[PDB]
Amino acid sequence: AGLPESVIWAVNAGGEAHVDVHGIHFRKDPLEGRVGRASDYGMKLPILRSNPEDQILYQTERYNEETFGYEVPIKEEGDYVLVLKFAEVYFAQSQQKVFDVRLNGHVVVKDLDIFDRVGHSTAHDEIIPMSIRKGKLSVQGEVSTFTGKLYIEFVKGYYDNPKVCALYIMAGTVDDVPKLQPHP
Ligand SMILES: OC[C@H]1O[C@H](O[C@H]2[C@H](O)[C@@H](O)[C@H](O)O[C@@H]2CO)[C@H](O)[C@@H](O)[C@@H]1O
Repeated sequence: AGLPESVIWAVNAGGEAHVDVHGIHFRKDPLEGRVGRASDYGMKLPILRSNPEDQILYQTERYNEETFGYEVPIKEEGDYVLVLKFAEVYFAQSQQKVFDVRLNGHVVVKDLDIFDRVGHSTAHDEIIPMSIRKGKLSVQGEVSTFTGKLYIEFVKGYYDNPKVCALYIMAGTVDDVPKLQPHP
C-alpha cells in the first residue's frame, strides 16, 4: 500500500491536526488534559532541516517531570515501523536533556541527547522497525508476549525532562519510510 494508506496511527503531540507533505494525518493529541504538559514555546522559532510547511509538528511538544507514555491498539499481525519526531527548542549544549525510550519495557533508544545529535531548533527522527506474529512482539533482536496493546514510554532520568513532538506507525519495512535529509 502507498504511504497514506499504510499509516494505522499518528499523533501531533501538544498540538492540533496537521496533514504533512506526504499526505499523513497527524491527529490532535489524545493526552490533552491528561498526563504530561503541552507546550507551544517552539512556535516562535524556525525549525531547521524540516520541510518548512510541516514545522508545526516540531514547534509543539508534550513533556513531563516524571515518566509518561502512549498506549496504542494494534489490530492485525504483520510488519510495522514506528517513527518518533523530536526537536530541542530550549538548550544548546550536550548533557543537559537526556532520556531513554522504551517499548513494552524494551529499551529501544538509550541516552537520547537531541541537541548532541542535531543542534538547537533542528529536526531529529528515530526509526524503529518491529514485527508482530505468533503472539509475540519482536524489536531490536528481543522478544516478548503481545496482548493487543503497545506502550511507548519516555523515561525520566537525571538530566532534565523527557519529551516528544510527533509520532506515527506504518505497515511495511525500513526501506518504505521517508528519511530526513543528511545533516552536519
Ligand atoms: O516549554 C519550553 C520548555 O519547558 C521545559 O524546560 C524548562 C526546563 O526544564 C527548566 O530547567 C528551565 O528552567 O525552564 C525551561 C522552560 O520552562 C521543558 O523541559 C522543555 O522540553 C520545553 O521545551
